[PDB]
Amino acid sequence: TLSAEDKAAVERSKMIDRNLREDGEKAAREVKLLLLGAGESGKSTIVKQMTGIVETHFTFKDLHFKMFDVGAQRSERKKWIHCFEGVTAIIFCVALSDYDLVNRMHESMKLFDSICNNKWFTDTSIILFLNKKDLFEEKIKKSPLTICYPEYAGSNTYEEAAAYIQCQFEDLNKRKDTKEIYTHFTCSTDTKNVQFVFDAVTDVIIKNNLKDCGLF
Amino acid sequence: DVQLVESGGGLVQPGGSRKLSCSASGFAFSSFGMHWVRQAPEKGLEWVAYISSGSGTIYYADTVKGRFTISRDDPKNTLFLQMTSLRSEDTAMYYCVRSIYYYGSSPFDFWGQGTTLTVSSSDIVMTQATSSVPVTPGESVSISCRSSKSLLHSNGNTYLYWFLQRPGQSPQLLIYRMSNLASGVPDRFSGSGSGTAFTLTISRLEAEDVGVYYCMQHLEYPLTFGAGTKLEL
Amino acid sequence: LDQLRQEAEQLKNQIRDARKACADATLSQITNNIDPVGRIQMRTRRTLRGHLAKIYAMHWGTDSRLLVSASQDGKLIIWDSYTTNKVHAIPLRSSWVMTCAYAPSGNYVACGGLDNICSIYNLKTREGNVRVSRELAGHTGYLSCCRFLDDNQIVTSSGDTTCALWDIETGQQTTTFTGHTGDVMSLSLAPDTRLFVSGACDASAKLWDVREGMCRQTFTGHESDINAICFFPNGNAFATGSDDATCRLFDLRADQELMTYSHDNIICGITSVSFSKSGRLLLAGYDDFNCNVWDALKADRAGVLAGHDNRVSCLGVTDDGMAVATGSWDSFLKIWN
Amino acid sequence: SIAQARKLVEQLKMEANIDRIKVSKAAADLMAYCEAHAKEDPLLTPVPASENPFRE
Amino acid sequence: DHFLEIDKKNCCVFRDDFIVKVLPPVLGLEFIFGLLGNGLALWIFCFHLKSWKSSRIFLFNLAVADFLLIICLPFLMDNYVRRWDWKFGDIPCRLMLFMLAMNRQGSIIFLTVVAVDRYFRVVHPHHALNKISNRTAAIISCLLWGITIGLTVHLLKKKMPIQNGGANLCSSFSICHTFQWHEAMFLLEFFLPLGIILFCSARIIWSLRQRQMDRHAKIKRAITFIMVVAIVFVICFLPSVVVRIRIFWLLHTSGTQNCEVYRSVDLAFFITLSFTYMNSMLDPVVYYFSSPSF
Ligand SMILES: Cc1cnc(C(=O)O)c[n+]1O
Repeated sequence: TLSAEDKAAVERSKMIDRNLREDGEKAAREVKLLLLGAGESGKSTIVKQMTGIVETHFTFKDLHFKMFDVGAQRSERKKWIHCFEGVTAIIFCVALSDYDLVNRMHESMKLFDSICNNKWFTDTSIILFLNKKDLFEEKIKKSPLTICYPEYAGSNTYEEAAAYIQCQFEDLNKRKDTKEIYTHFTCSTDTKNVQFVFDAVTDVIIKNNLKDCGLF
Repeated sequence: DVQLVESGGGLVQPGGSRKLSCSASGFAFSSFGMHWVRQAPEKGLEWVAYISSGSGTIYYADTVKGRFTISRDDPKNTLFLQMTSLRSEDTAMYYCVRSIYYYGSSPFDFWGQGTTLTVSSSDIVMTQATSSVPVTPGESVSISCRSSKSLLHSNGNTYLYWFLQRPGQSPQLLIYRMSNLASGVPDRFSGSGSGTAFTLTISRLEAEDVGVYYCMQHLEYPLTFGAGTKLEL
Repeated sequence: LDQLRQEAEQLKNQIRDARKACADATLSQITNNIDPVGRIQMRTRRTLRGHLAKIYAMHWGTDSRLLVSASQDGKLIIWDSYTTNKVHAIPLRSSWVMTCAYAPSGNYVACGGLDNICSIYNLKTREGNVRVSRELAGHTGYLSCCRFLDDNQIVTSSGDTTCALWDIETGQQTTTFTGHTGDVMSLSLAPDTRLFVSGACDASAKLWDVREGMCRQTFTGHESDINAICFFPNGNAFATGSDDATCRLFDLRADQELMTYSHDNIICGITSVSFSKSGRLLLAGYDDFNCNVWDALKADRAGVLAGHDNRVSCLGVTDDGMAVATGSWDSFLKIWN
Repeated sequence: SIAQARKLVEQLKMEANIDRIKVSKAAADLMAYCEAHAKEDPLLTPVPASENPFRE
Repeated sequence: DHFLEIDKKNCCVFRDDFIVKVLPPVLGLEFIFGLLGNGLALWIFCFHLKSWKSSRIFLFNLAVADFLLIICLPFLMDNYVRRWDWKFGDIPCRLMLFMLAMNRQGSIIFLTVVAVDRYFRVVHPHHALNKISNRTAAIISCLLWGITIGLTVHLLKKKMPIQNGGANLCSSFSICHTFQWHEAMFLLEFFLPLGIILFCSARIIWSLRQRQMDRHAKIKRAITFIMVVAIVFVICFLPSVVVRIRIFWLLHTSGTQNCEVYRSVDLAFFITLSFTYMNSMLDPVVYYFSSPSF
């Protein structure tokens, strides 16, 4: 019952739909991480080894990673934080080195508490990057952790302090049934951070595939 | 810079198998349907072949099924038609027309330059009645294109086009769907009418309007052309 | 210092006293013998599909046949509503898009998003393709709304607590309106295109004159951020869509609240608000995956537009008032009639 | 500093300057406009399917 | 005696007053629980589960095949109650015999499919097959259905009165010497999918264990579910196969002589044929329900 021009228009629409489907299937085979931190943190170095939003594409072991760094976006996080629902993982970079009031660690755990216990991010996993280890060593030998954590009561060795910090940062997650937190120390050894990110993303993908089939 | 240049012309003996080529530069060739349209040495135009975007729909004229084959090559931006078993009728000049089809589009927008070809040895009839008429600058004129079957589809749009060919140049689109003024056409031209009764009017005449005016239907695809009304003096 | 604050307090109390004095009766009691519109049965006509991510905005063309939609997929498909056909599919640079605008003439489209850049695409070209005609920059926050004044002007509202009026050709920032204390989340254009109201995240709305810079009137009363604003066809009223499960109707010529549309069974926020051709109905989009048709003259529910599996994010009514198109996070647009 | 306070005060007195009208007049005008264009919106009164652009 | 000469084939059948003693009720419950489980699964799939992906299509096809099988079971029961007496003309006997064979094969096939899917979803997490469009799934699904109808249609082109010798018969499995493609099909459809099932399950478990991610309760549950899937497939299918291979051992070693030495096995063989059918009732328990998700 259609005319000639109508048939040609239907042909054009079908071609457009085919192109859209192919583009979508191509764009579904990639990993999308969301990068977050407080203050200077270590975002620059982290994007180093590996005017609003800033993207960064990189390939490792035949896999395409995109890293959305919100960065310079000073606004209400509540209004646009739901745009990133569904990202594969949240990378969270904090520096153990500062801990010098002028309190930054308190702000870091406050941000972690606000991010981890969010309605949208109730499934997405979090990778935690505690960096600036050398500065932490240089600082610990004159000052203890009592200034930041009075409750703290233990030895000033590096290992105990690092373990205590990791336990407190892993203790703020309430829904410890659906979301897991991975912890690293980067140390800027060359292929030590990207490998950790790949392992965490592989575990997350395995869990997602198991959930989709129906046996997880 | 929209350019469509054809090549492959020249004298051919009967029974020859010459092939014509069209090179297009200046637009997204991959998303345009292409029409091959011939014109006799002195008769009117005559549709020959049509190829769609994506090469999913090929249509041929009445006299050329089995002897002509159209094809396109997108990455090289070329469109070639291979002609086999030539007769004395195919002595004509061939053109190269683009046409993009979507809601609100203007098909048959740009025409090529045409290559000559000499070989030395159901459908909707659209009578244009009058063949010639003498006129003077500064006058209003009208041309009628009474058709056979009413060109009023259920969609509410009439499929009819008005073309103008200047003496020696290639025909250019003037009116599409009997109501919409084509891009670049001056305001003076207009068109109106109803089923089986169409009139194209010109408000004030002056130079550069002398030529031949044609009307074409687009309901189904043995696409026909009018005889051609000559405006001179 | 303090004397200025005290003078401001006196100005505020004078304003509120004058507004209270000008109040004599409520619209609800005025329209007490105005018959109900009855049940409004709505059935889906078309189910335009093809998106692969959450749909964030849409706009109807002037002819009320063509519409444009945006999703986090990264596309700007243009649909012909009558035949469910696609006319164009513009691929975007940054996929974080939360705004669309269709020019009244129909030649251009506009798209904002999280990249702080408002792209303006030209649809009618001799090359048979859509190319980025212009890329307006200058906002320091994410763009929330953009609307076409003419073919050579645009009005944008972003998260930097300011609104802008841009001249497309020069790409400049011809006017800048400021005065809000929070993110501006929606914007509506008056029928005469001389005034426009913007709703901010500080639980307030403001009326700006396009030619001038200051805001003539400020409307308050909401208890949370306003996520949607829509004018009234008469041009002397508008409606808000704040997050505290309440849509309120404000009048220009009295600076006063007129009515609120709330139900004890509704607790979710409002994302979109749009009037009808005449103004009897008011369609609102909630997070309950439903849409409510409030009788705008007496504040009673008149129907439910369920059928979506996720939050309703964009809502539009055709210029001729023949159909209502709702686009949700389910990557689906539906055309009710 | 102090320019913000003076700007706020100036905006407040612009907002105070404008005169208002009675609420009853605005309500009556809105009702009259709403009832005047009653038989013009297919949204409210279900139009017959013969001239409904959307059929299926 | 008990000899028979159907289709020019020296043969032997038995009329034992024991099949009627047990075959009927077992099929009965197999029928009542098969009906309830498969109806519940189809209801959930067609009316509640809206989002459809590749993995759900194979489960739906398995459910529909199981449905098909149980529906026919009742007629068989009757056939039994009348000890070897089929009175539903011929067409129904052929149709039924085919319906039952294809159904069984169809299950085994779609079941093996499911295992492979899981393997490519936990051993090669980033592979492409782990994300195929619902379209592709249908096209594979159909092809499979087709392959099944293909190897099994042969029964259709065969009148099935059989005619017992003294009453009517109806069996697709008759103790005998002219090997029929049939038993090769019956053996292969168990032996090959068994190997694929075992390999996939072992690799899934090993890969989950090696990555040290097998510490969450959900992963351990999933491991138990895989193990129970494999054990159910083994237990509900092995006895028929081993009895068949025992019969074929008897055959051509003992040849075709007095069927008395085949006296006590044949009925037992048809008992183990009952062991197939509860696969149908264990699919909607082990699978959809049993999902940590529905
Ligand atoms: C007698 C009988 C019983 N069941 C089947 C079956 O194929 O399931 C076949 N035959 O022949």
